[PDB]
Amino acid sequence: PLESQYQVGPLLGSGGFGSVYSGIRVSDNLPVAIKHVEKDRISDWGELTRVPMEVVLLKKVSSGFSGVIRLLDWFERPDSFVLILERPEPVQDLFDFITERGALQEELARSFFWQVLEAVRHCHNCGVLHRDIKDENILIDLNRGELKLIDFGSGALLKDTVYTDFDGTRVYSPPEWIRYHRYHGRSAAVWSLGILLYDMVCGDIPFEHDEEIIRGQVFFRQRVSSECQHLIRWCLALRPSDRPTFEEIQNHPWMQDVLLPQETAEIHLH
Ligand SMILES: NCCN1CCC(CCN2c3ccncc3Oc3ccc(Cl)cc32)CC1
Repeated sequence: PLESQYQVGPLLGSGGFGSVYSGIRVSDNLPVAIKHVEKDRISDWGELTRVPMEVVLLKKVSSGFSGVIRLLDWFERPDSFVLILERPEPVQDLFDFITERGALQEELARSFFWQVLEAVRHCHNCGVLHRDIKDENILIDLNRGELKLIDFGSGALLKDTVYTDFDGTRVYSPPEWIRYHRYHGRSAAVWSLGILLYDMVCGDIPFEHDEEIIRGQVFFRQRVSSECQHLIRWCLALRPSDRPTFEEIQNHPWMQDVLLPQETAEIHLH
């Protein structure tokens, strides 16, 4: 049924997550993305039937609308799982967008960062921790100015006790992971959000090496408002408990007067 119901297009990319192709649902020409994950490469299984955790997590968050790319269907094969995902068109991931345009104007960063926060809050509400929030896991719908989270393959069920496993991106990983191999979900997520916001407004990540992460001293190579600097330094507090909650991030002075997605695309994307 997979082969008949979907028309496969170019390979979009491949990496730790498997291989993802552009596709079309033949029933209604809906643009889709088709993701293949080798069973041998899945270290983390769940249940609804053994499936990749990613399918569990996506089902938990794909109800209703949000800034999360929705799981439309999945299929099992002898050696792989195949996931059918939404595909916005036209689209560009945030990594490529920042690579092309450099550091983002603050008005644009504010709009993007706000939408990431809303998406992450929605995940956490649904009982899901992404654990790999970063520029290349964020898609921009270029027409609507809407951001969408992708790749839940390092994610987990949200819990209030310590995590001692981590499979995300090291340079977005918090100091408590680097030093102790332990973190709690929400505060680790806030650290990664601080890395992301710095990335947006400076056009690069703040820390390359473990020693810099642990030192946690933030230097700005680009002109950034005092206010944006303050939010970033707050998210990147060395002690997890000195970090802001999502509520405190969204009530921060830098986060006031966000543009709506559509006006963001008119001003900055069209
Ligand atoms: N610097 C970018 C170079 N490439 C990096 C890989 C990228 C594929 C992204 N992708 C995805 C990647 C991993 N898990 C789920 C995914 O679900 C998607 C749904 C819909 C679209 Cl359009 C894309 C995805 C393609 C670009």
